[PDB]
Amino acid sequence: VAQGPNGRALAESMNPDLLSAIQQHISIERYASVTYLAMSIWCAERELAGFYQFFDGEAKDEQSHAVHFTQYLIARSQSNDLQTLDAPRQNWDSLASLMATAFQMEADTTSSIQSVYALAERNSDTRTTVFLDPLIEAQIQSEDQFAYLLGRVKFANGDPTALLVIDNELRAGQTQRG
Amino acid sequence: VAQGPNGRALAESMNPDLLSAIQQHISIERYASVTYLAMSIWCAERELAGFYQFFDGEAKDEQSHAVHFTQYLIARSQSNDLQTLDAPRQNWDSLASLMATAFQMEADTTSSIQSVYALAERNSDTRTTVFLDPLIEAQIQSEDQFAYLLGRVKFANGDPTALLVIDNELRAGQTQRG
Amino acid sequence: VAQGPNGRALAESMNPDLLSAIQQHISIERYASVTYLAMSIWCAERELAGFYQFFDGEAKDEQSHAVHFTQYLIARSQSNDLQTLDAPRQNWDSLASLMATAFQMEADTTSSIQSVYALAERNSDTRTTVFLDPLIEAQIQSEDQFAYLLGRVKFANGDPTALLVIDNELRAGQTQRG
Amino acid sequence: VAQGPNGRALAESMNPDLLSAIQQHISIERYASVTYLAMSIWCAERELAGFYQFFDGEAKDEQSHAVHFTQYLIARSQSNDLQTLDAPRQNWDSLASLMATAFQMEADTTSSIQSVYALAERNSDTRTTVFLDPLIEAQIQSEDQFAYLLGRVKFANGDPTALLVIDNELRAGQTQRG
Ligand SMILES: [Fe+3]
Ligand SMILES: [Fe+3]
Ligand SMILES: [Fe+3]
Ligand SMILES: [Fe+3]
Ligand SMILES: [Fe+3]
Ligand SMILES: [Fe+3]
Ligand SMILES: [Fe+3]
Ligand SMILES: [Fe+3]
Repeated sequence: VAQGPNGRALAESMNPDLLSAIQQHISIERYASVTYLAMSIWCAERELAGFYQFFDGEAKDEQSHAVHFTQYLIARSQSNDLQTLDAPRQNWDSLASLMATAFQMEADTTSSIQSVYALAERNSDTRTTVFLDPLIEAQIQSEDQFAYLLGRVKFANGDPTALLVIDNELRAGQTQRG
Repeated sequence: VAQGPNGRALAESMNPDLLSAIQQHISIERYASVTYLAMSIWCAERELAGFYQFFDGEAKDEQSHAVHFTQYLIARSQSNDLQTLDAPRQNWDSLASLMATAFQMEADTTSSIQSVYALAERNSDTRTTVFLDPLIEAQIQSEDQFAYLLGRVKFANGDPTALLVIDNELRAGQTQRG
Repeated sequence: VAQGPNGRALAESMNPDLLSAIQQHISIERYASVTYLAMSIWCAERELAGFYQFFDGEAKDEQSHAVHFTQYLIARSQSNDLQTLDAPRQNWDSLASLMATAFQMEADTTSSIQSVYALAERNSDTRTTVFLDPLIEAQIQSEDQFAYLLGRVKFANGDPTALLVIDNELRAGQTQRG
Repeated sequence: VAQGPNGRALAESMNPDLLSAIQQHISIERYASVTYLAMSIWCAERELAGFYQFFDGEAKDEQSHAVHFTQYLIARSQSNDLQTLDAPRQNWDSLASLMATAFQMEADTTSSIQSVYALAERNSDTRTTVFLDPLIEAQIQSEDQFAYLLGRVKFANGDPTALLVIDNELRAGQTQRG
C-alpha cells in the first residue's frame, strides 16, 4: 500500500496542480469568513443588529466550509497548507455597497470552486468532482440568497425606515425568499 | 340505462352549449393558474417574497378549481376537452399594475362562471347551478381579498418602504381583511 | 455587480442557448402535467379509481417539477418565458396503451433533461449540471416505476379481473416494486 | 299571526301544487328506501355480502332523506300525508342488471327533486329552492357513485372472480372513486 504526501495510506494519487488549487480554495473560504466578520462589525457599528447577526453566522459558516475542505485533503491523504490570510475590506459608504461586495464574494467563492472542478475533470479526479457537487449546490442557494438580500436593500433605495424593516427581518431569521 | 358521451351511465343529458361553456371555463381557470404563476415569478424577481409565496399558492388553487370542474364533467358522464393554454402575461411596470391585472383576472373568472350559470338556468340544469353556487361564493371572498391587496398596494403609493411592509404581511399569511 | 436579464444581481452569465433549452424543458414538464391529468380523467371515466388517483398525483408532481425549474432560472437571474401549452392526448383504446404513452412521456422528460445537461456540459455550466443531477436520479426511479406499472398492466393481458386488482393496488399506494 | 294547515304559526303560505309535489317526493324517497332493501336482500341471497351491506346502508339513508323532507313540511307549517307505499322490484337476472335499476332509481330521485325545484321557482318559493340545493348537490355525488359502481360491475363482465373482488371492496367501504 502506498503512502500519501500527508503520511496516510493512499487510495489514489492527486495531481499537484489540483492539490494546489484546493489548498488555495481553502484560503478563499477563510478569506470570505473574515470578510463576513468585517461586514458583521460594520453593521454592528451602525446599529443594524439583524445584518450584524446574519453576517456573524455567515463568517462561522464560511469557516466551516474551509474546514470541510481540509477534511477532504486528509481523506485523500494529501497535505494541507494553511496560508497567510490577507486583511479583509473593512470600509463601505452604505449598506447597499456592502451587500454588493457580499454578493460578489459569494459569486467569487463559486468561481473558485468551479475552477477546482474543471481541473478535477481535466485530471479525471471523480472523487473531487463528486465531493464538490453538493458544495456547488449550496453555492446556488447562497447566490440566490445574497441576490435576494442585495436586491431588497437596493429596493429600499437608502431610506432608513426601509433599512430598519429589513434589519428586523434578518434578526428574525427571514433571510431568503422562502 | 343510457350512456353519456364519456361512456358512463347518464343521469341526465347536458345541452352541448352548456358542455362547451364548462369546457371553456376550465381553460379560464387553467389560464388564471399560469397567470398567477407568472405573477409569482415577477414578484420573486424583485425580491417581493411575500407576494411570490401568495401567488404561488394562488396558482395551485386555481389549478385545483380547474380539476374540480373536470370532476363535475366526469360526474355528469360528459367528456372533458383539455385545450391549448395560451401563454400568460409576464411583464408589468409596477406591483400596483400587477395587482390590477390580478384583480381583473379574478373578476373575469367570476364573469365566466356567471356565464355558465346563466346558460344552465336557460337550460334548467339545476345540477349545474347547484354545483356552481359554492364556487360563486368563493369568488366573492376572492374578489374581496384581491380588492384588499390591490387597494393596500395602491395606498402604499409606490413607496418601497410600505411595499416591504405589505410584502412581510403576505409572507406571514395576512392576506385578507379578516 | 452586473445585473442579469431578469434584473437580479448576476453571479454568472448563462449562454442563451442553455437558457432557451431550460425554458423549453419547463414546457415539457408542464405538458407532462396536463398529459397525466388527461390520463387521470380517462381512468376516472372507466371507474379505474386507483389509476385515476395515481395520475392525479403525477400531474401535480410534474407541475412541481416545472415550478422547481422556474425557481432555478430566478436563482440564476435569468428570465422565465412561460409558453403556450399544447393540448394533451386524450384518447386511448386500452389501459395498456395509456400506460405505454405514460412510460414514453416519462422517458421523453428524461431525454429533455439529458439534452439540457449536455448543453450545460458544453458550456461548462457546472451550476446547471449539479442542479440537474438529483432530477436525473428522480427520473431513474420514475422510469423504474412506470416500467413496473406498464409491465404489470401488460401482464394482466386485458383481463378486467386483473386490472381491478391492479387498480386497487394503486388506490392503496402500492405503485412501485418496493 | 296566521296558522298553517298543520296548525303551526305560518311564516308564508305554500301553493297546494307545491305541497302535493313535496308529499309525493317523500313517497319517491320511501320507495327508493324499500327498493334498496330489496336489492340488499337479493345480494345477501347470492352471498354478495359487500353489496348487501352497501344497499342496507343506502336503504337507511334514503329513509333519512324522506324524514328530512317531512321535517321541512313541519317547518313550513304544512301537513304531511304519508302515502301507500308500493312493493319494490325484487327480482334481477344479474348484479349488472340490479345496478342498472339502482342507478336509474337514483337518477329518478333527482328528477323528482328537480320537478319540485321547478315548481318552487314558478311559485317563487325561495325557501324551498334553498332547502333543495344541498339535496341536489348530494344527488350529484350519489349519481357519480352509482355510475362508478355500475360501471365497475359492468367492467367485470360477469366474471365471478371480478365480482368477488368488487364485493370485497364494498365490504371495506370502498364505494366511490375517491
Ligand atoms: Fe463558502
Ligand atoms: Fe457562502
Ligand atoms: Fe378559480
Ligand atoms: Fe381565484
Ligand atoms: Fe417531471
Ligand atoms: Fe415524472
Ligand atoms: Fe334520496
Ligand atoms: Fe340516494
